[PDB]
Amino acid sequence: GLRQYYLSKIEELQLIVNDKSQNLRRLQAQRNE
Amino acid sequence: DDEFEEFPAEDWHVWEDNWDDDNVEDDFSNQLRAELEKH
Amino acid sequence: DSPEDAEFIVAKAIRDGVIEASINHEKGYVQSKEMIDIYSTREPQLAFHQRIS
Amino acid sequence: DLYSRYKKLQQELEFLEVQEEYIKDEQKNLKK
Amino acid sequence: TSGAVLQAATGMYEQLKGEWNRKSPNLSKCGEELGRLKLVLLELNFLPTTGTKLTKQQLILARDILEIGAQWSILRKDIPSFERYMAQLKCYYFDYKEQLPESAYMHQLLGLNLLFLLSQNRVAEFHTELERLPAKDIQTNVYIKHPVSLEQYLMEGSYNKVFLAKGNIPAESYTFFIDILLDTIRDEIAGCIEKAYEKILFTEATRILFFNTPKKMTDYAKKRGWVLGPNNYYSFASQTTIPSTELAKQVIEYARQLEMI
Amino acid sequence: ARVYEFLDKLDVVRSFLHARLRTATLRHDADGQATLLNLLLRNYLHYSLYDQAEKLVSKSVFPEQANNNEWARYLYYTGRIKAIQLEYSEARRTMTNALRKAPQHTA
Amino acid sequence: HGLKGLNSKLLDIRSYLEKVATGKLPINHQIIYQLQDVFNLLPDVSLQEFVKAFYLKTNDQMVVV
Amino acid sequence: MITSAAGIISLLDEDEPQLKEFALHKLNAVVNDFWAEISESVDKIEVLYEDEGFRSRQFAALVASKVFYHLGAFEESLNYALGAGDLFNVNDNSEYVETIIAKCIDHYTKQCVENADLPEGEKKPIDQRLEGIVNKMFQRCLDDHKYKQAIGIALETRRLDVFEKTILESNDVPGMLAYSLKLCMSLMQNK
Repeated sequence: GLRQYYLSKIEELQLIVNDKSQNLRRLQAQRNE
Repeated sequence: DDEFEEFPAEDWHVWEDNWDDDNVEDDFSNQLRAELEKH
Repeated sequence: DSPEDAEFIVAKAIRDGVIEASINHEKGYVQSKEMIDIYSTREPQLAFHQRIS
Repeated sequence: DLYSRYKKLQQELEFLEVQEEYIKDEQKNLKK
Repeated sequence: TSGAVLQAATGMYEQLKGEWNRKSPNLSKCGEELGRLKLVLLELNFLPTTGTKLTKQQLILARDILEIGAQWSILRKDIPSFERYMAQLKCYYFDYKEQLPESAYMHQLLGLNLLFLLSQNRVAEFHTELERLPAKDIQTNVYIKHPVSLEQYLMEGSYNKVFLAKGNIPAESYTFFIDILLDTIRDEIAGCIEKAYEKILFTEATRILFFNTPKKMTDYAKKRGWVLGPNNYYSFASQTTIPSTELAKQVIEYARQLEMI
Repeated sequence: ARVYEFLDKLDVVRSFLHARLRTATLRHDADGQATLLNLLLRNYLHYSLYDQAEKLVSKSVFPEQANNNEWARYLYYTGRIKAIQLEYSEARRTMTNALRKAPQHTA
Repeated sequence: HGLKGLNSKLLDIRSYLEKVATGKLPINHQIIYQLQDVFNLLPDVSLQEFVKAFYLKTNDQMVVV
Repeated sequence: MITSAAGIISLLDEDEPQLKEFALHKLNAVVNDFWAEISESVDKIEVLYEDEGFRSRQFAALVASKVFYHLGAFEESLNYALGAGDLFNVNDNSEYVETIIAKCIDHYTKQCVENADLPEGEKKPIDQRLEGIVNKMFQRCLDDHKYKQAIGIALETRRLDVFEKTILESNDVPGMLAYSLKLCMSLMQNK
């Protein structure tokens, strides 16, 4: 059960980091330009 | 992309598109002729 | 159907705000308002506000 | 390994808080 | 145990069914018998939860007793009890398509439910349930035509035909849910009169409001409040301010949406 | 769901489809959540359970990151529900959006 | 900033009026003349004609916007 | 199949506790598909639960917790899952119970970290049944040899005693101690 708990929150955080990474790459492109 | 097959399909003028030419009515010639005749 | 139904329909429309008129039952007719100039009101502002937004 | 994904939690916080507002104020001052 | 409870429920049913069908002045004896018999019907699986495959006297017992309970709520003028019974009857009628032969009373009782919804003025739920009725049932069956037609007349403002529904009444049981609707419609008509009719008299306002007694007219005028017709005319003719704050808020919104570029 | 549509029995899938929608809502997969909600709404419409679909729409949140076709289907179903529930402005906006988001070469 | 400045000027006048009414300052007739001239100059924005003009020009500007 | 929970919800209020129990059992049966109707009609099952005279408090709490779970609140759902006492099964390995315990341990960890940060006088008196469920799950992790995960939850929750117990009853004390020290140095921020 706790393995599923971890993997669930871990996947949540993977999604968060992924979308935040797209956002940050856009912001970095703007800043670099 | 998707063909939207969920729903069935039924077998099957550059001027301003107005909803006034649609009126069902006899030609103005016929209307005027009737009005004059009953006049 | 019978004119009484048209009476009540027109009165209900005026109540709902579909029409701004007033019914003279004594003579049995309906007299409409003067159609206050809309451009001198806020309606153009609301339409242009939707479009601008 | 899964508490290493907790390391990934703190990594997510690092991306989110540290760098986003960083780029925001960076581009503001770059406009200036 | 199952057979014993089923047989006891069947006996209680047949007893109540005969009592209600034959004897006219059936009263709280029915209420207490219904209480006991619902307690019994807690067994027999009551409403199947699917997968039961009972093919059992559930039909007779539950459907008939819940129907008679709905009519009992009508006769007692008990809105919550009627609502409970009719929710159960909706569940039985609409859920268990096939395995059931349908009840001739179904359309009548559904129309009665539509009348109830109209009386309580829940038009959205009225239309939602009305959509459940099949097309031809909505279009032809009198029991489903009268409720829908009554809503049509109410929306149009055809209060004359709404009142004539009081004489129409395809089933006499519809009177209870129709009287309250007539009173609410009297209020709605009075509101129409308030907004329209720069001036109105009394002798004809009586027919307009569908009243039959000047004492009722005077009582109703005292309700809300009128001028009583000093010249026999109810003269209820009591019919700038730039929204600067709201407009400034809108313009500031324009500026902010332009400047967050 | 299409197979069961042709079977003519969608109430049988109702339970499994709805539970798997619950699973896809707990696990954040927008595509699965959106498609499952669309199929559930289609089933509810087919059986004329507009009130059930009304509660489902009210208490379920569609994923904004769904493809144009799932958006079109969901908007159409929501618009029909609103039209029956007598919310005509919502019906108009959702349905116009559905038409605009539907593919213009087929469907 | 202009609203803030107007508020500051009004607060100064209000404080002076407080002082005069209580008695610290003698009546200054020129100042009172000026004050009542201002208060009379204050316009009315509910005349049913200024409102129509305001709406007409507001729409004439919103069309351009 | 069943097309509406309106009848069962109506049964939920009949003045007969027998009828209420039957309707509530059927609600537990059909919630997985009709949580939206019970979602609309939660208030009556609520008051039914708060009514202590009715002798189905735990089962009513379970049903309401299932409903709130399906809504996604995960706070009232957790509250009523705990209010169910011992009726809810932790070994029935369903998604509902797994997510309920996940939210339970998340709430417990949050409250525990806040409590540890606060002074030593008064915290937010912790729900002993919450502590019991989290300890049950600790025991499950100890039985199924996931000592890494046990230590992770222990550090997350600030359960020093549980962390010590799991490392002591581990099958490799040096390895578990190395793991503990490495992670503690790498991540522990609170002095």
